[PDB]
Amino acid sequence: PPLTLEGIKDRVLYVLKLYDKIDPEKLSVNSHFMKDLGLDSLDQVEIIMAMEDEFGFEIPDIDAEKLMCPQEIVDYIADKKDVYE
Amino acid sequence: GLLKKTTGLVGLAVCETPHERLKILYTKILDVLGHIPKNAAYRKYTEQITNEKLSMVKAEPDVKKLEERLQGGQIEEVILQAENELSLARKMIQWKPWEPLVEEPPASQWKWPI
Amino acid sequence: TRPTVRPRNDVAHKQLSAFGEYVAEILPKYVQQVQVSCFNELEICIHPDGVIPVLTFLRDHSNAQFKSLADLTAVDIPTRQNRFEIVYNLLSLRFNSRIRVKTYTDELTPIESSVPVYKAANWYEREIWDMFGVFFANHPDLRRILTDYGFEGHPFRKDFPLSGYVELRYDDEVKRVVAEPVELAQEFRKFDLNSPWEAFPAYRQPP
Amino acid sequence: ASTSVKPIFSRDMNEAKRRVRELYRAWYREVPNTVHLFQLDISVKQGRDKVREMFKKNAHITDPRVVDLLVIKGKMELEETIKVWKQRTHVMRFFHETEAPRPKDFLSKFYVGHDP
Repeated sequence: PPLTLEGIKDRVLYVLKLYDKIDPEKLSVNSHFMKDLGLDSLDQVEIIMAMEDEFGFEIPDIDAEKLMCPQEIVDYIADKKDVYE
Repeated sequence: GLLKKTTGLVGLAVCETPHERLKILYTKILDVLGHIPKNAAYRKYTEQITNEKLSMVKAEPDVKKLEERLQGGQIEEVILQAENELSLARKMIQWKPWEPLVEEPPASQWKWPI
Repeated sequence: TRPTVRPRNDVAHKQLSAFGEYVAEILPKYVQQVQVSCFNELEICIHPDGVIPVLTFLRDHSNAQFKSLADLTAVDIPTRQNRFEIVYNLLSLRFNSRIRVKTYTDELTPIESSVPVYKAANWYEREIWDMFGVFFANHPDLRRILTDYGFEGHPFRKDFPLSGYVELRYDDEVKRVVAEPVELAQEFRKFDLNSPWEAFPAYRQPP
Repeated sequence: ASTSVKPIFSRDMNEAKRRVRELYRAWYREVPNTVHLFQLDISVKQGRDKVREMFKKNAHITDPRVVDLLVIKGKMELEETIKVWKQRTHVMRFFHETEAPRPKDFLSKFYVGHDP
């Protein structure tokens, strides 16, 4: 179907919950990957690669570094997929 | 002055007009050397040898006797060397090797035995 | 002359010395030292930045024409700040002469690949990387060439042990060849052979 | 000065770190193919944890040139694996399956030998 900010937000949060290192209770749509969830650099890199497989497009490292919470991932995906909704 | 069938070196084709080819190459080299500072040793030395080679070309019409004077093997080998020198001179202009030593080595860099 | 003494060749010694000055006059930007040995071998010691310019001049210049790269290797000298000495041995068929060009580097400083000048250098530089750990910049395909895949270390360094750190055997439990730390049934026996008396006064060093 | 040196690829640690993350992504995606292609008996999770362990042991480096060489070597290692120049024995050498666990506490070392 056509994508929506709520559909994207659903999948982004779905992938993150399949990541064994994230306690889903502490997980919110704004929790910082380092500060809140307690992950480190390499964990974040793995999360981005999960989004590459979930949303099926390349997220370069220069862009991938700034994606430090689920909201920014949603904003990046919506921005790159031209969903203005 | 017959036309030899082969140079004997695989991949090196016989040259039909060696004297004219040599004059063009040596003249090009001297033109390139004019872009180097007058006191660079590369210019002084290379102009010396090129003019000697160019003078032999202008004075010896027989190819067989010219090769003996140049002492550079086949005339096609001499032509190939002129092209190599022309290529080198253009690179020298970018490198500017005539400038002072970029850096001295550490105190005991070239000391042997240690 | 003395039947057991190697005869000297003073003409070649003078010719090589004059050509050594010739090279140093033309490339002062890079040449650091020129010397001729008592058995008539010319060595040009250069700053590592001069690898491509010096080698290109020696290959292509009309009075040089060193078309053949006979050999390219490295020497490890741990006492030096730049422990690795890189040695190029060149041959000129036109003038039936040889020349040696030397430069230096440390473990972290890249050297420029000479593959553009001599395509012979391709595998020689892979061997230097493999055996000494010297990196060559802009090499078309730099990787190990002599050591086992996944081998760790650079075994021609003076501080790499002769027998290495690991050894191989077939293990029946895992049905494959495995690597384990080296143990020797007989340790290699180090001999101290140097005489405590000086052999060659001509090479004595200041106290 | 003596601290003014020639770089390898990276002019500072931030440039070097980008290359590290690119190498890590390449290794991360290669593990499933390696386990399948070499028919290893380890899980993809075990392979990826081994990759993470190898990157962590070098986390303390602050010299970009050292980091450059670590990435250069890591990429050579990856190429050997992807091109199948390695055999299954080479891949399994990261796991030391036939080596017994050497003791780490003072007492256990004391009982077995003289080494610290």
